[PDB]
Amino acid sequence: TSKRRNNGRSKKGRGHTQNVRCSHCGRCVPKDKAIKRYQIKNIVEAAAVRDISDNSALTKYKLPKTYMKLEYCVSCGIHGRVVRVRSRTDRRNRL
Amino acid sequence: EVIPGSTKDAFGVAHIYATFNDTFVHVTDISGKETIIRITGGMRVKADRDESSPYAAMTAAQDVAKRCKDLGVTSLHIKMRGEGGVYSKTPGPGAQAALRALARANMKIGRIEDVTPIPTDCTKRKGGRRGRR
Amino acid sequence: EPFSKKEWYNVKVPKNFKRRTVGQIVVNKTAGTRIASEQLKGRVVEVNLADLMENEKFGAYNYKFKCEDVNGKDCLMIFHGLKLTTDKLRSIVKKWCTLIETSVDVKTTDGHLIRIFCIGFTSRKSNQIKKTSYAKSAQIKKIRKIMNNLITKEAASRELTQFVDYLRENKLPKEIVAKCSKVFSMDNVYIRKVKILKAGKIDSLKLLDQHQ
RNA sequence: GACCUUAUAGCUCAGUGGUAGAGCACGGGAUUUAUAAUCCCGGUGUCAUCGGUUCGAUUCCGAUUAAGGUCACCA
RNA sequence: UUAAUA
RNA sequence: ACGAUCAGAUACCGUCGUAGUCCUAACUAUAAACGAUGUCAACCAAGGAUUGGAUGAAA
RNA sequence: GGAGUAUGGUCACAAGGCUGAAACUUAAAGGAAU
Repeated sequence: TSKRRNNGRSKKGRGHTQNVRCSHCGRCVPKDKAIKRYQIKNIVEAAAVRDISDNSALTKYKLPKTYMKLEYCVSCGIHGRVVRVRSRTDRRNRL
Repeated sequence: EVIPGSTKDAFGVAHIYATFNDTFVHVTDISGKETIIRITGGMRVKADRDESSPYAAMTAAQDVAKRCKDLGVTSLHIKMRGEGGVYSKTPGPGAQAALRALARANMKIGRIEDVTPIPTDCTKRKGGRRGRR
Repeated sequence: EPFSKKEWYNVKVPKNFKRRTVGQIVVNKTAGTRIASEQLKGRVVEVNLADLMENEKFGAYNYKFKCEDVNGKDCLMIFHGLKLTTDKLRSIVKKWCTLIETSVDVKTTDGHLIRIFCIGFTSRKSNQIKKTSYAKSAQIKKIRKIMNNLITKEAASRELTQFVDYLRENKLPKEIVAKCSKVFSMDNVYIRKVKILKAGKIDSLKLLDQHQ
């Protein structure tokens, strides 16, 4: 029956939550049920950082980063290896 | 002698718009209303599946670089961008290749910025409730 | 040849900034009923603040200028707006804190009508142990009313040109933090965008005062 | 009854004065545990039945059959 | 990319 | 309604697109309307944390 | 299983909603775990 005590959600004291769109499928998933991951990366890959820094017109300009929050449905979180299927006794670990 | 309309060391801004289905290299002036040279990844390929290849990005980027030096533009501002309207905001693979190609063409780079348009709030996304399958 | 008809004009920003020339803008040469000085009348130039001041402690601000006349191959610019850099705006949004946003419509002393946007964030404390730092709905409204009133006093009393140069000094963000700290712990206060809703009347002599 | 048109592989069709092409179907071989699908190869047409022009007719011209389409009205 | 049945 | 895929595809993929999606007034009264756990009341093992108060200390 | 089906009653502009069987058929259907 109940594979999870919380039913796979994060909703406890309410009846409805708004929807969000899967970043890969475009599916509609509720805000709590969606798999939310955060990403902070530089706009230049590790190979090209040296090339840009060589020929630059600015004194010591610091390369900016990009920040975006990605939300995945369950199907596209498992398939994209964002999350894995865990053991029956290891499902309970929340760290 | 000098190419008509060209000047000395000046500044331009490159609008690198690279999706997963194509890539754009587009340089304008500081105002942005005048374009110098616009080359896309689809003009340097034959089949339709290679317009997003990183190889097509540098080939288009080098052609942009060569023209700009001949026209007096020597340094560029980078405005990196992807199709981030309501869809994935991650720029395509050719975005980094084009920027690295411009650097390796001995072009001074000024400020680098990400100008993917993030909606303050969005219209309905294509696909439906259950999305792509 | 496409560029055979093109001309390059020098761009001049007002005297408020350390750097007076920011670049060159392109326009086609004149034609029958097409004068370049007439065509370079609505061009908006966007330049970083780390270039007009020649210091990189101003790097997270983009400034925009419009052209008001062509004075012999020179485009005399006037201030058109300011906006936080996209990387900076998304780099100051922490997760477990309350975000406070506001906007004010202020009429300057010299007649310009502008819109100013302010952002803020409830902060942690030195000895704070609990992870979250949220504010009640009463404290948010108290903070917003303070930063709404405080930003209006500093902006309405001064003209547009001198108010913009005031924004370069951190007095306003520092004063907001030092006056909202008696209600809640605030750390990051920035003016993310300034618009110009209604362009006030200007004169050539006033513009000449603005340009040397 | 009078006008018009058609008849080609086992089935639907193309093309047609010097050698009839397409599929679908059929036979054999390969893949499969086996079938289906898939790949390879092959065999298929009295060009509806008689006369004449025909260099030479399956094509052009008449005839005999079948098959269809239209008309068959005023009283 | 496609993968039906006993 | 097109275009692909397929043996076929009236589907999954792509393009266009009517009702609908939005607001006002009136109907309809159904959901995996779920905590699949009726409402009220008493007793009830160890904790750590959190939301809103009251009350001491620590500014 | 038949079946929330038929009929009867009632509500609705309609789709439908509420109430709601029987004949007949069948040794299992089902729940949690190894």
